[PDB]
Amino acid sequence: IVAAVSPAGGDFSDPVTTATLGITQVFWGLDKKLAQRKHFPSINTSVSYSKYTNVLNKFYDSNYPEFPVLRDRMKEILSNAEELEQVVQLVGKSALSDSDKITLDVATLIKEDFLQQNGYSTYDAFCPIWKTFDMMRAFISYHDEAQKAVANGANWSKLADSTGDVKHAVSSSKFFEPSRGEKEVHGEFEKLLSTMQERFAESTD
Amino acid sequence: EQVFPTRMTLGLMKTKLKGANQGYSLLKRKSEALTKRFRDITKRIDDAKQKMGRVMQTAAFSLAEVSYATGENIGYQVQESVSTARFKVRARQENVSGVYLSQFESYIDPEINDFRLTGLGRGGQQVQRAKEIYSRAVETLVELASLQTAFIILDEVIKVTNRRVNAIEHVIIPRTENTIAYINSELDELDREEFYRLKKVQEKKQNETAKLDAEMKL
Amino acid sequence: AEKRTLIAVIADEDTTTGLLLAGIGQITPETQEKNFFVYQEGKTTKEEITDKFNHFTEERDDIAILLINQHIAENIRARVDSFTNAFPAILEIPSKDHPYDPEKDSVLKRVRKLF
Repeated sequence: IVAAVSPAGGDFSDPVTTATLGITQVFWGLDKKLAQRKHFPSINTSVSYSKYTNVLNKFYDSNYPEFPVLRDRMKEILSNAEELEQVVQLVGKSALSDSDKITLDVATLIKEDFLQQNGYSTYDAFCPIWKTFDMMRAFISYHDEAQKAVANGANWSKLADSTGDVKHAVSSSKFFEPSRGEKEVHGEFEKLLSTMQERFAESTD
Repeated sequence: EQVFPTRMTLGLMKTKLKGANQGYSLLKRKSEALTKRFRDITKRIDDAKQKMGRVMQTAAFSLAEVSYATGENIGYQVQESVSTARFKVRARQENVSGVYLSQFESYIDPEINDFRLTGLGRGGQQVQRAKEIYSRAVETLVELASLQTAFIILDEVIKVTNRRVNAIEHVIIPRTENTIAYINSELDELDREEFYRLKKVQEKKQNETAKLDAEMKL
Repeated sequence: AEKRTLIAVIADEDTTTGLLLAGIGQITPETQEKNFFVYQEGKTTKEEITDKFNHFTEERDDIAILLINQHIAENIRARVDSFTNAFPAILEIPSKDHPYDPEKDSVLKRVRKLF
């Protein structure tokens, strides 16, 4: 069963929502802000939760061992980005380290590319599990490579100029419509990842 | 003491209170650090200007003395023969603490070598000899100018931040907490009349049922 | 913001000559005009000094540091302290045989207060 509670004005003050939360296992809250900005999937990634993550690892490891750790890393990235945003407004983005800007831009890229999707374009109607896995790998690998590169000493401002190409590549990766090979797409993603590594290595010079 | 939105808006106002507290503390500490760094800039610019006041005089007076020593002051030639500047100015970028500073740097410009003033013989060597000592105060002067600009920028920044903190503390928090109290009072008021109404209906029901079953004993 | 590329001076004859032989004040070939002026104590009118200041500040923005002797700057004290924009640098220096002048420096004057 997939119930659908209706907002009663206040976010959660209504008792029906409290009672449902008391029993329901998976909850997908609503975000006012994203709706105001036409970010159609308005799931708030701060309150929603699901308790079947614990058990689903048994299926995950049989086919895709990397979902748990990668998902946790993405959630940590998003939480860090939002908490930083909490304070950045009161002052301004002037006294920020390279890693801070990296995290902020990565979070923005994920939120505007990974999360967003319109249920009307053919390439975006249904996203298979494997495609989501590969596109997630792309983003997290990009982020960790950038973090490693800056950690060893470099100015991310200069590096970003070179990276713009691969950044656009990963941002456009979603447009790979499924239902073409179901495996050739995986090869394309692997080639993109290898080329990203190569481009960072050469540009890192 | 505000526009009064009474529609279960407590969470929003509490969030505003927390944000106000956080911003207040952060700006307080930022102002502390900026003032601490302002003090040292003041001291160092004072000392640099004071010592330059006499370093320049000794340099220029020695240059004039050597100019007279040859017996032929070269003021006219250096007044008409000079073509291009020996020093160029470049803007220096730096963030002393949080605030980004558009400081100035002593960008020497050796693109033009020492001016071709030597050639008079006795004074040809002495003019360039005293040029170096006369070319020494330029670096101190540009350092002093950079310190002056940094001083002005720091002063205005700290003034702005301090007044903003004072305004926040003395205006925002009272305004929001009074509204908090008002909202709490209204939400406490509603339940009172709701309870009265429920009590009315309950007493009506119990009284009528007791009356109806009273006769049933017979 | 590197439009101000030169340095102007309003100083006595010997100081200006030493400055020129070192060479910072450039006779601008582009304008055929010198941003450095040799001050004649008692001959150059305060109006001319104010005019050259106005040039170097508003019109000839090619000057970064507007140097002037403390004694000479005293004659334009009102002009000196009227202009309080930090983007163009203004430094005051002692004149020929004139010792260090603390009150003649507007920046130092402001420093002493609010301290």
